[PDB]
Amino acid sequence: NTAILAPDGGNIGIGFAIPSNMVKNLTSQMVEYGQVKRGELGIMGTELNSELAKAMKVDAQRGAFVSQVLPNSSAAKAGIKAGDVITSLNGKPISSFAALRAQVGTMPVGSKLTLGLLRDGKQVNVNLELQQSSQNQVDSSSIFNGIEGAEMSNKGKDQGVVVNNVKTGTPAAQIGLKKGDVIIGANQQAVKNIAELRKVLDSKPSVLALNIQRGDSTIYLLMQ
Amino acid sequence: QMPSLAPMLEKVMPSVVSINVEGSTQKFMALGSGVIIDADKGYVVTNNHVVDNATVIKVQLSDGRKFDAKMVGKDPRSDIALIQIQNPKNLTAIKMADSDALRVGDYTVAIGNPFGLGETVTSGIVSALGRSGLNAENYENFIQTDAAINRGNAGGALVNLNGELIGINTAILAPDGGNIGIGFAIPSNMVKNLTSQMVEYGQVKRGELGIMGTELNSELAKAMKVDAQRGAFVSQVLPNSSAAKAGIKAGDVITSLNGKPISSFAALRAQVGTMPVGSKLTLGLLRDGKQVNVNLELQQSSQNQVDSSSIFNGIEGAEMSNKGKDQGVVVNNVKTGTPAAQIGLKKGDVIIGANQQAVKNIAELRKVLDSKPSVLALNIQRGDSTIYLLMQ
Amino acid sequence: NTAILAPDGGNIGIGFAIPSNMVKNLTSQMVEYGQVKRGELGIMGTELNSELAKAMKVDAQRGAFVSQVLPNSSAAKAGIKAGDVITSLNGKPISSFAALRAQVGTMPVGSKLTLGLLRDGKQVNVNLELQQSSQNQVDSSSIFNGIEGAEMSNKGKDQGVVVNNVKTGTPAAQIGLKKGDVIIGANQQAVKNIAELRKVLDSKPSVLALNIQRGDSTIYLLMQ
Repeated sequence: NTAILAPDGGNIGIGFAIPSNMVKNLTSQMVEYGQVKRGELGIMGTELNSELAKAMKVDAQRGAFVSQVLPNSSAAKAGIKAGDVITSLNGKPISSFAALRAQVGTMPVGSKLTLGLLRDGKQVNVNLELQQSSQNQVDSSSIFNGIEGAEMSNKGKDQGVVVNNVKTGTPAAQIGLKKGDVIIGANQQAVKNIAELRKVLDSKPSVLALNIQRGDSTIYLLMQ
Repeated sequence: QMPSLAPMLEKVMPSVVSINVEGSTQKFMALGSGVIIDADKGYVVTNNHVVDNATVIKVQLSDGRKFDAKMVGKDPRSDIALIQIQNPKNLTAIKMADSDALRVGDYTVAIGNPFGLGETVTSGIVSALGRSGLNAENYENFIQTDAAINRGNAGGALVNLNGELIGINTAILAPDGGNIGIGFAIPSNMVKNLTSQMVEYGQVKRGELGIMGTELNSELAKAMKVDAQRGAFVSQVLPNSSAAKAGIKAGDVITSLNGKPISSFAALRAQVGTMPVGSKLTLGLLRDGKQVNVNLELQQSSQNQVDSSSIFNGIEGAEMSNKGKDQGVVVNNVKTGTPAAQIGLKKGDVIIGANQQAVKNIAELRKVLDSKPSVLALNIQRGDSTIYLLMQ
Repeated sequence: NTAILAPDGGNIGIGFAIPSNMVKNLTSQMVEYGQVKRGELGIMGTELNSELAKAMKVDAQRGAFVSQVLPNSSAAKAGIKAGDVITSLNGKPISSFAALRAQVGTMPVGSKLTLGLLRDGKQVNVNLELQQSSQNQVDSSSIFNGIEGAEMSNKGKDQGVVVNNVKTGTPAAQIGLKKGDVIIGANQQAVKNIAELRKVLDSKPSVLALNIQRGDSTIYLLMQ
C-alpha cells in the first residue's frame, strides 16, 4: 500500500498499492547491488487514446504509441519503427504506455523480453534485450545522508561506486569529490557497489577514508 | 478456489460508462457516469444533475472508445436523465433487477467514475430502503448503501451479486465532499418507468391520485386512533380526482400500494409519481380500524416540467409539454422578460412542426434541434391560425 | 482593388489595385503548391532618379539602377555588372526599380526572361533564368492558425513541407518542432507540399499526427 486519493487526509474508499511483481524485481535488485540498474528499450511514446487512434487509423483504443525509436537502441535493432502501437509485453496485454514503462522500468538490464506490435493494421512480434541507460538515481545524499553533491551509481560488474556528476556548491564536492571518481574501497574495506559502501558507513566510523581512483592515480578522500 | 466478484464483473462492466460534459449558463466542465440501458439504440441512463445545461456530452466506454451522445429526456424531480449515444456500435446493456425485492441485508457493488480516475468498482451492502428527505420537493425513495461512492459516481450502476442493476447511484451524505459510508441510489423500478416514458415522448407524463398527505408518525397515530406507526395519512382528497371517485375519504391511512407495504408518504408519492397517466393500481386503505381495498386509475395533472430551457438550452421563457396524443408541443406559460417570449413565444401556442419536420412531442422537436440548424423555423398554431416563429 | 490613399477612412478619388498579370502568376502558383516559390535575379538596386543619372552620366530619368550583382547569381552569370541601368523587362519598358522587383518577384523559379540593359551609354540585351532564393514566407502560423513557431515552406519537388527556422518560446517548437524537420505526411495522408498539408488540417482532426523526418529517422509529432 502506497497512497490514497483523499481530500482532507482521510480515507474515502480509494487507495493504491504497487503490485507485487514490481516489488519482487525492484527488491531483489536492491539486495544484490544497493540500487536498481534500470534498462530501457529506447522508444519515445504516449498513451494511445481513441482520438489519436483515428488520426493514425489503428483499431485499438488503448496501448503504447511509439513516437520515435532512438538510434542504436534495443528497439532500433529489434525492428520497431515510429508509428507503432505496442499492445502487449510478454504475452500480457498492455493497459497503457505508463504500465509498459513501469513494467520494463522495473526489469534489470539484460532481461530478455518480447513485445507485441501493431504496425499498419498488422500484428507483429519482436524480441528485445533491455540495454543500459542514463537513469538518474542514488544521489551522494542517499548514501551519505546529508552530503549534497554529485550523484553516484554502481559501475560495470562489482567494480565499485562511480560518482556521476558533481554540482558546485554541494558539500560533497566540498571534500574533494569530483565527477569521474571511482570509490573502490572505504576504511580498508573493498567497495564493489553501493551496498558494500553503505555497509562500511553502517558501522558509523568517526572518519570515513574513501579510497577512490581519479584517472590513473589512487587517492584518498577524508570525512567526519 | 477463491471467491470473487471478478466473473460477474467481467460481463457487467462494459455496460457502465463515464460521461464528460461541457456547458454554460460562464463555461463549465462536469463528469459522471451512465448505464447502458439498450445496446441497439445506445440509450444511456444517468443523473439529470450531471448532464443538465450541457452544450456537449461525450460518452466513453470501458474499452476506451469515445462517442458523442445527445439528450432525449430529463426529469429534474426524480433526477433521472436519458441520453443517447450517436452511432451506437457493439454495446452491452445491463439487465435490470426488480428493486422491490431488495432487502436490507443484501450485498451490492457500485460501478462508476470517481474523480475521473476511470471505471472503478467498490462494494458494500444495502444499508436501508426508502430513504427520502435529501431534497423535499423531489421524488425520492433511495436505496442506501455503504459501498464507496464519491464525485464522479453519479449516474453509475449499483448492482446485486448476479450483476443485475438495482439502482443508479445519485448522492451521498457527506461533510467535506468525501465518502463516509453513506450513499444513495434511485431504485431500478423507478428508472425503468421514468426511462421508458422518456424514450417514447421526451418527457414523463405525471399522473396523480389527488390526495393531500403527510407522514403518519406515532404521535399523529395516537391523536387519530390508528394502529400503525408508519404510512400515508390522507389529509384531504381533491374534488373530481381519481381518489375521490375511488372512495378515499380524508382521515384515511394508505398502507400499501399494489400488494407492496408502503414505507411512508414520500415513497407512495415517489411510487405513483413515477407511473404514467392511466396506469391501473390498487391501494390498501385503513379507515376507522378497518382494512380497505380500492381500485384507482391515475389521471392527468398540472406537473411543472420541461421548461423552454431544457429543449432550447438557454432560451428562458414559457414552460412546455406534450399535448394529448402525439399532437405536438404546447407552450405552458410564458413569463415576461424571458428570451423565449422575446421571439414571439406566447402561451397557448402549439408547436406542430420545425424546419419542415413534424413535431408530435418533445422528443421529435429535440430531434430537429439535434441537427443544429442555423435558423429554427417553428410552425406553431395560435388560435385558428398557423404562424411561424424564427430563431438563430 | 486593394487600398486607398485617404485621410479619415473615406474615399477621396485615389484608389489602388494590384494589376491582373500579377494575380494570374501569384494565383496559379498557389493553386499548384500552397505558396509562391519566389525567384530572384540577384542584383541590389535603387530607383534611378534624375540626380543619380547625372552623377552616373546616363540619358534616362527612370529605370532600375544596379548597385551590385551577387556572386553566383543569375544576373552574375548573365553578365550584368554593377553600375548598370535596367530599362526593360521582356520588351516591356520598366517604370522603376519597384516595378522590376514586383514583376520578377511574381514570376516562378526557373522562368526564362530577358532584360534590357544600359551600360556606358550602350544598349544591352541579356537572357536570364530566375533562380532559387531565401524568400521569407509561410510561417507555421499561416497553416496552423495560431501556432507561433518556425517558418515553413515546400521542399524541392513535391517532397513535403520543410520547417525553415524554429524560434524559441514559440508554441510550435513547444511540441517538438525543430528546424530541419520535413513533414512528409499527416494523419496517414501524404504531404507533398503546403497545399496538401492544409488539406488534412481542413478536415479539422482532434489530434494532428505529424509524420516528419529528422536526419535519418522517422518521427511523429502530436497535436490537438
